[PDB]
Amino acid sequence: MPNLCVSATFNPPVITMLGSALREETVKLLEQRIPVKFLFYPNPDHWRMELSQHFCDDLHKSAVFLTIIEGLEGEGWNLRASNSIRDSESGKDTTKLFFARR
Amino acid sequence: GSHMPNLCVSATFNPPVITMLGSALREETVKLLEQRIPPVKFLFYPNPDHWRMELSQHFCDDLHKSAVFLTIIEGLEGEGWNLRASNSIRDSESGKDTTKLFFARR
Amino acid sequence: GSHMPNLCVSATFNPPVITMLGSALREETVKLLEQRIPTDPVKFLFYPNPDHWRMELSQHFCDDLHKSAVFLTIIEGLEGEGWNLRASNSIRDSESGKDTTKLFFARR
Amino acid sequence: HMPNLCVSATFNPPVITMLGSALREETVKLLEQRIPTGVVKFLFYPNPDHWRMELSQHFCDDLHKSAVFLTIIEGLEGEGWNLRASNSIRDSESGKDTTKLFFAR
Ligand SMILES: [Cl-]
Ligand SMILES: [K+]
Ligand SMILES: [Mg+2]
Ligand SMILES: [Mg+2]
Repeated sequence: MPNLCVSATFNPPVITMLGSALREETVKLLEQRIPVKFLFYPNPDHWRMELSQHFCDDLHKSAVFLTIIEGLEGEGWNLRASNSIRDSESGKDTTKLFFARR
Repeated sequence: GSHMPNLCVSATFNPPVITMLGSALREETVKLLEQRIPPVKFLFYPNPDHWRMELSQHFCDDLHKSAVFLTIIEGLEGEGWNLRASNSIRDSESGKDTTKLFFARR
Repeated sequence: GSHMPNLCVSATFNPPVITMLGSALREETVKLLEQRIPTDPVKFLFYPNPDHWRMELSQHFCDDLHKSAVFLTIIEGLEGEGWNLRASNSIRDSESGKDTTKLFFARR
Repeated sequence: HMPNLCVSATFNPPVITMLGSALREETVKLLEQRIPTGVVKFLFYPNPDHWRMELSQHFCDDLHKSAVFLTIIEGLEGEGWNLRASNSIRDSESGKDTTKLFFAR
């Protein structure tokens, strides 16, 4: 029952990926397309990419989400849902994207 | 259907409070999720009929919230419940966030 | 083809106000939701420009659990009427203290 | 296999942006006519290539935001772009709310 969660918080950009069936080959493709590597950590198993020097405005956030969706679509992961919040105290926004296999 | 069968899972943090609503939700599916999420139980309340679990002691950071959502979605997928939509808000006054997950049969 | 129209249902709390937009929404569907949502009964009223139906639940406050129940009953009721849930989003307004959720539906 | 599309709407005042590598100008012009009608031009900018409309100097209330979303979704569906997901946030300091709609062929 393979699902994937991608979470993106801004700014600066921090992208997390969770899903037991996620391949390192897929992580590498997103590394290359999100225009600086994803580092793996266990418990829970996940990939993290932080771009500490970068600032993404609203349009660039839209662009990051498209590259993630498109990259994952080519690798057999289908977008099923998204949600987002903003934290007034930190000034950060966090978006989650949820994917499933076909 | 009576009301064609859908499910709503809502999760508020922190501390974690998980609620599960849906006419066709069986107690056996609630018991499977009880095991995956973590020895805390869902309690049943009526009107609206639903199951509530509170992890009074626990604190979930963003990564662990993502993990909770993923475990809920994967456990429900195996039970025949497909994720259709999600939404979320944060309350600045309380510092709590609430995410809702909507599921339908396959 | 064009294809079929879409539906947007929005709900703001509190107090609970439900609005429904969509050219192809039939009165029979509104009437079914009138009966399902509260569970003198409250009604949807029609207003033009933009054309929509509006219901307020009678001065209530709906806790987070009751908000989940309203959304489920809307989705379930519309699914039986041939409207399929495609997307949802929500925001909270810190200054009014109100939260708004949108549900978007397409024909099957 | 195909590029996806993101339409973002921020209020107020209402500003609509469209981002998608495969978006045709006829689609943009169709929305250009449908949006003010449901409630002036989309202008092209680079880096990344996108389309931007300042729909009005007048403020949209919640009902008119609903109506903008619906007219966008309906117009894009007729052009072969299917709604897959949405998300939204509100910024308390700026007082602006931003909604993103994601579409696929
Ligand atoms: Cl959302
Ligand atoms: K969806
Ligand atoms: Mg959503
Ligand atoms: Mg939100």
